[PDB]
Amino acid sequence: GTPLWALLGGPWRGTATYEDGTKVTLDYRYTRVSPDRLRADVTYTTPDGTTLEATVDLWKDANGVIRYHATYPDGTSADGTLTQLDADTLLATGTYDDGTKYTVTLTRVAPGSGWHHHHHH
Amino acid sequence: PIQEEIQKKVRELLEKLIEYLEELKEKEKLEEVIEGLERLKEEVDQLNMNLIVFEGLEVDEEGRVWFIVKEMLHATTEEEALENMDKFLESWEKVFKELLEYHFEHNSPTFDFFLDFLWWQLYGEPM
Ligand SMILES: [K+]
Repeated sequence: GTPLWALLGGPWRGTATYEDGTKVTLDYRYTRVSPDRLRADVTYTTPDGTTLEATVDLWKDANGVIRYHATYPDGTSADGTLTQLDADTLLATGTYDDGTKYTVTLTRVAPGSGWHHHHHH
Repeated sequence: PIQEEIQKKVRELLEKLIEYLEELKEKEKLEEVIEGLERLKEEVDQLNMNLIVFEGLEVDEEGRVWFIVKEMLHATTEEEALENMDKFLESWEKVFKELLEYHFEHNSPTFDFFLDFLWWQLYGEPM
């Protein structure tokens, strides 16, 4: 539950910190935009060098919570919620398609011109 | 500073749309749009390096409007900052035109979305 705009702004580059330490970089691009919804194509990059591809549908529900659905080329789906932790970080929590749950800290990359560390609390 | 030319360039297109909307009044929704735009004008006198540029609007399979994005114009250097402000305001006026025409045809929070998004991309806050 967080205002939608917090996801468009900034540079379209982030890093997904998984629960175990695995970091996967996200290069994403917003294609369509609605007052209620947002669509975007996303490209992941593992630490070993493997890429992926996704189309993610973001939307705010009735009660104001941010929910998302992600479609991958492995026939694999993901569904969850996005809670903003600070201006650059939002926590995804959700369930994959086979049922396995997960939690991922999606942080955004800040430029060199300024303070990279962002607690913002 | 160089910021000033940008602020002026903002109020330029602002008064452009003042003119268009006032001549088209002959319409309460038009007046609420006019209200909000002059409401934002008084904060003009900021530069964002990353600017979203919309190519246009596409309606989905139902009565759902969408704002198609061209790309984000990341201006590395200063002159590019001004020149991305240019390309951005030009595409913004473009989409605004298609938007007014569509709203009078089809007859939805789309317009206040448009306005508040300008507010956001310029001042940095939802409002
Ligand atoms: K991409």
